[PDB]
Amino acid sequence: ALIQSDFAQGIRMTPVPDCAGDVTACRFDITLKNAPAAGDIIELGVLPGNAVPVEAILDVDDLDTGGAPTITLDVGIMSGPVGKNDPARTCGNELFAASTVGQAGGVVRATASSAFRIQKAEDHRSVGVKVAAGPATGAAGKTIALILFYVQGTS
Amino acid sequence: ALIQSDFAQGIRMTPVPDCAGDVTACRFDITLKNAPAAGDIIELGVLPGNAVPVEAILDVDDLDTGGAPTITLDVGIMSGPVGKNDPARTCGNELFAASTVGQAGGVVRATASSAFRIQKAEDHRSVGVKVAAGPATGAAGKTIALILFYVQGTS
Amino acid sequence: SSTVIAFGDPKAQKKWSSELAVDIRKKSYFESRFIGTSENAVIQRKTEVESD
Repeated sequence: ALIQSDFAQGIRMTPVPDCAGDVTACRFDITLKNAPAAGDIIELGVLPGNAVPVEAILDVDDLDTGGAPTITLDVGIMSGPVGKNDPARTCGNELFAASTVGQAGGVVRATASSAFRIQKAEDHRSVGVKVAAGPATGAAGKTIALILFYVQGTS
Repeated sequence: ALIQSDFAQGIRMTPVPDCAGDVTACRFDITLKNAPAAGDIIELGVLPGNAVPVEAILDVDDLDTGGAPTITLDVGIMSGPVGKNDPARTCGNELFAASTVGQAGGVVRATASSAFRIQKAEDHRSVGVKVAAGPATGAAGKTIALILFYVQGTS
Repeated sequence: SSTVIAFGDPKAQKKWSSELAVDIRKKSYFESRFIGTSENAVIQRKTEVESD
C-alpha cells in the first residue's frame, strides 16, 4: 500500500537550493492514521531534481508497543514519478538497511556506506520508507519523519 | 608519496558559500588504484578560504581484506599550498585521529573535539589523509571519501 | 522544488532533420566517353536489334 505524505502529493513544496554545493534540509514527516504493517511503501518525501543525500536523520515515535519488537524501517529511493498512486512502485535500501528505529522510538543517522553514494538523476525522485518486518503491535497515530541533507550541482 | 585527487589538482572544484553561516558540502573522493601502505598521504580535497569544518563524515570502504585488520586512517590539514606535489608535506590529526573505519568499511562521523575548533586561514588549505598503520593485506580498487560541512564567515 | 522537463519525459520535444545523408554512387569507369557506336570507341555498341 502507498501511504502518501504531504510532500509527495505536492501540497507542501520541498525546498531546493540555488547555490551549488549548498546544503538544504526540510524534515519530511507524516501522521500515520492507522497502524503500520508490512508492505506499506510510505512515500515520506521527495528528493529534488539534481540532488544527492549527504546526511539522513531518521526519527520516529515509539512505533511498536510489544516485548521484543520486530518493526524495521528501510529508507530508499523509489522508481516512478512523484505522486503516482500506483502500487507497482518499489522502495530501496540505500539510505537505511533494516534499521531498528521504530522499536524504541529513538533517532539514528545514516550509518550505511551506500547512503552517500547515491547518483544524480534529472527528474524528481521520491524517498519512501518501507516496513520490512511487520510490528508485533502496531501503534495508532505515531509519526515517522525523515530529514534529508541534499546538495545541488554536485560533480 | 601524495596521491592527489581531482579536487587538489584543480580539475574538480569546490563550492564556496556566498553568505556567512551557510553550511556547504562537497564529498571529496578519490579512487586510489594501489593498496595503501604505511606513510602514504592522500590529499582528498581543499578547504577553501576562510572556512572551518563543522561535521566530517568519512566514507571509506573496506581497505583491509585479510585477517585481523590493522589500518588506522587519520585526517588533518596539510601545510603547504593546495597544488604543489612535494612529497614532504605534513598531515595533522584534527578531524580524525587514528580513525578505525576502513578495517570493516562504513561511515564514521567526527568524534574528536579538535574537529570543530579549526582556525581560519586566508589561503586555501588542503585536507589530507594519512594511513597511520599499514594494512595487513591492502585492497586495491576501493575508494575513500570525506565530506566537509565547511562554513565561511565564522568568528 | 523547481520545474524540470527532464530528459525522458513525454513533454520533451524532438525535431527531425529533413535532409537525408546518402551513399554517393560508386563512380562508374565506363561512362559515355567509351561506349560509342563509332569505330574509335573502347566498348562498341551494336545497333542491330534495337528496332528489329
